[PDB]
Amino acid sequence: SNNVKPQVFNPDNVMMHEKKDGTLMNEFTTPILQEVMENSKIMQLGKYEPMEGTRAFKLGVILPVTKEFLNYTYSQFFEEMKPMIAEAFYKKFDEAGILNQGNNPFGKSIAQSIEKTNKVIKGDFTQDNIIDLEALLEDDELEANAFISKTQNRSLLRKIVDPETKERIYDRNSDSLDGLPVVNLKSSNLKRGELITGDFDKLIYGIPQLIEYKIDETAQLSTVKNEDGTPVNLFEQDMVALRATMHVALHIADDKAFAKLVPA
Amino acid sequence: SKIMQLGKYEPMEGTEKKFTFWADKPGAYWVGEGQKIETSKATWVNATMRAFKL
Amino acid sequence: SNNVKPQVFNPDNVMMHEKKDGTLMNEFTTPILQEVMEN
Amino acid sequence: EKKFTFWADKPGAYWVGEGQKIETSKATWVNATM
Amino acid sequence: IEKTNKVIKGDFTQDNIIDLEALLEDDELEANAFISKTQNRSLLRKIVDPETKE
Amino acid sequence: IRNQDDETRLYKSDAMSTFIIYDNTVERNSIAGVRYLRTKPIDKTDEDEVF
Amino acid sequence: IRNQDDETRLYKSDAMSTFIIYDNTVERNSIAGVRYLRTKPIDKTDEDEVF
Repeated sequence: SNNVKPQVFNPDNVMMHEKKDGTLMNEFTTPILQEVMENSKIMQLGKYEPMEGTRAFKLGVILPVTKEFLNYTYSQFFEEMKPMIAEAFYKKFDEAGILNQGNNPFGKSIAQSIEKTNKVIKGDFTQDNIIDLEALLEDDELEANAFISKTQNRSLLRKIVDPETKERIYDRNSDSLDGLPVVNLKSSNLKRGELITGDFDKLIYGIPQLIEYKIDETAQLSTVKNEDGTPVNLFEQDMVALRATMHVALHIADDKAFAKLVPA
Repeated sequence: SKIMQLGKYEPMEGTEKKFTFWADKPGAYWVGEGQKIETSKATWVNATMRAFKL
Repeated sequence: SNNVKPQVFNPDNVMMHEKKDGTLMNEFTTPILQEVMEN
Repeated sequence: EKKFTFWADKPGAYWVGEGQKIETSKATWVNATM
Repeated sequence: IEKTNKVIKGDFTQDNIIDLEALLEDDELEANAFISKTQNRSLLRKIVDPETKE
Repeated sequence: IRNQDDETRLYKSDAMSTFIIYDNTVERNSIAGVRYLRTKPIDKTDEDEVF
Repeated sequence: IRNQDDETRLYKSDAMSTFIIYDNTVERNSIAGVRYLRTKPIDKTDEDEVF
């Protein structure tokens, strides 16, 4: 079209070489990873289940890119974005399984398991509350395997010392509490004063399909409207899109194997 | 120099330097079998520094 | 949306793995052709 | 017990003029048991 | 520091020094070093943990 | 490589998939070599990048 | 250099990283030689220009 201001999309998700103010990202230096790439916690803690076919649910996403952006601004974009997508899927699956957030379709979660069994400790972080949290599992013959925590509370864990042995119960170098490994959740939903633990071998997951990536230059993106409301046509609006999809499955073998500590 | 002791060096040829960093990472959607896969978006941000003469 | 149940199509021509009642078509016994294809 | 699946519909076919839209069709199968 | 108001008020104590370091992880950052005036190691030299007594 | 049939065999390795990591000293002894290969089937443009 | 395995070895030294300092007399005996190299990571652009 003859609009000289760049194409306004709705939603504004398309990557563009020209900013809304007309600035052009020529000679653009490639970004650098200011943060380390995050990894799936339930795939880390839980037990993998060999699974053929399918419960399971499809994750997926599509990233549209303007062809000019792909040519002048950042040629290797799609090759350097794939880890960033896989990170997003891991965060979605963790947030569903652990926290019951993000519209988890499974009807299962650690948060629901704990809310069902009422295996919750009200209190501040103390050696006695850590021991009670662990004893809530050992009551049912299950022994804690790991802890899930908001990294922002290491300031609280460093304040706890065994008054018998008179030493720190929390090894800040190993990042292990009472000898058990603590995994950190970067998600915003797990509050500062909340800590979770369980025998994660009772948490089972499966992956009927590892991430497919298909790049395409010809489909229609019915979900992205031009300014005038017509669907974006990739071949015709000189554009490219990357599709990522994955199937994941979750089962909680014994919902009493999980307990939660929360501020009073 | 305590700044040269504690801080990070950066090779700088000109009197000015540009930095660019990732800021936003794409979302992800549960989609029903045969449902439309919603799009998502990446984002970056820029910063810069300049030199002075003693 | 985050909508997690199978798309209904019209006409019903699309083949699908998930029946909309939540039955899921694993283990499927491949149909055998009884007739012979006509010239 | 024994179980069988048979084809029950042949997919149709259409006379399409040049540059006309090709219509779709579906097959189906039927279950039997003994 | 002035724009963030990321300042703790009080005496050199294990309490305040722990709080000072925690003020960084409140933003998911970890402290890496301290800058001090040599005149004050006198004060740092006379603070001890009453529990572990280290 | 010493083959399964117990014979010393010599095979060329493609340059696009092989490289060597050398000792940092001036002698540059070879520390380790790596070969990385894309498995792919033919029917599908098999979308995942397993090596 | 006399190698660790007790053998006399000869290696070419890179011209962009070697030089020699000579005696100032007309005889120009070589007083001392220097070699300097840029150790680096590869995972990033160099952090501190360390030699």
